[PDB]
Amino acid sequence: KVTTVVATPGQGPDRPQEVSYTDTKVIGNGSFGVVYQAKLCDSGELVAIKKVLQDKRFKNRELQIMRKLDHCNIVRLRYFFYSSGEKKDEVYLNLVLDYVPETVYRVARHYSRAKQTLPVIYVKLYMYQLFRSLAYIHSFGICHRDIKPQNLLLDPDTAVLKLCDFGSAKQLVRGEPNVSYICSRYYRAPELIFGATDYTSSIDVWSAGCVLAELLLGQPIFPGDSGVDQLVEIIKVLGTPTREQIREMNPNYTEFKFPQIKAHPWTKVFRPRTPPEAIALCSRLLEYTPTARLTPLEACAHSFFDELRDPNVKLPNGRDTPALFNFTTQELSSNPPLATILIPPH
Ligand SMILES: COc1ccncc1NC(=O)c1ccnc(NC(=O)C2CC2)c1
Repeated sequence: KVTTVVATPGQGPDRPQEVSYTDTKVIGNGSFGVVYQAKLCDSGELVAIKKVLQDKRFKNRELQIMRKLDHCNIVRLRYFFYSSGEKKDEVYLNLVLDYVPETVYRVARHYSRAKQTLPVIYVKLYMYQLFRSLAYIHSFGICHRDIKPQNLLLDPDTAVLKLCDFGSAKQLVRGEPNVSYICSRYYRAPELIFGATDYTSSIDVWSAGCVLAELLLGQPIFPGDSGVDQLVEIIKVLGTPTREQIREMNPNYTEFKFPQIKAHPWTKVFRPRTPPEAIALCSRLLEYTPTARLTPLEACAHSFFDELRDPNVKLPNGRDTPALFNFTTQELSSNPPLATILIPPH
């Protein structure tokens, strides 16, 4: 019935408290372990509890990263605690996160199975908030490395998006190599596909670009069950990466045989109804050269999102838009003058 734990609050000083929850249901499995849902007895609030085997030598990287994240577009770590259950003698870490009822993945698939497109206002809202969460985590040097629709939480009532699953997230340090095999099918940046170990946070941006494209197309823009098929799909849109473009990602994948194809016009990729600002944003996200891709903040400032900056804009359900402008010094640090655009007169 009721489970009572002594859990450490995610934020502030390490001062644990007796927390009680009930109504436990499984809502997710994964290589990481299990995600439960539960109801706090104190507030009646719903939480997701992510339970992962804790081993054993060092501190859990995900926990360390989530404890220092505080942002309206990032899933909130309310508590964490340790327990048993399964394995025995092996210890588990439980992350107690504020529950969010939907995902971009589930919402997009509703539209896709109805053979309809998500209305562009939602694309703008969701994409903008995704780029904020990225601008934020990148300001600490943290790369998410698994940006995909299922890791994008939504409250359908308020249209707030929250980035989750920091299971793959890492603090990227120049010159310290990182595993190339992160990030999920369709959303992998071409340098990851080429197995680069010196990649940057701009892989998060490529993935976001793939998410944007998918929301406009109603299906993944770069499908394929292997790297070589994805790469073909990318080359069909972007053209063949030059010897230099290859070099800017390549562990020398120069000299290899790539299908030669000229850059297909980006306007021809989407429905004719698709706003040009949407397409222009895509072509600035999905670039071969990682440094040529927009930074998350610059993307927030893109003209595609101007409607979000209209004082008269409202949600289709009649309510107001979430707080889109409460930028901090931290968030703006990669380009402070962009504040002129990011924060509208109201
Ligand atoms: C599968 O979800 C995850 C995968 C990996 N790590 C963490 C999470 N999940 C989360 O962190 C998480 C946090 C808060 N709410 C949800 N809600 C949902 O999933 C509803 C759509 C059902 C998931």
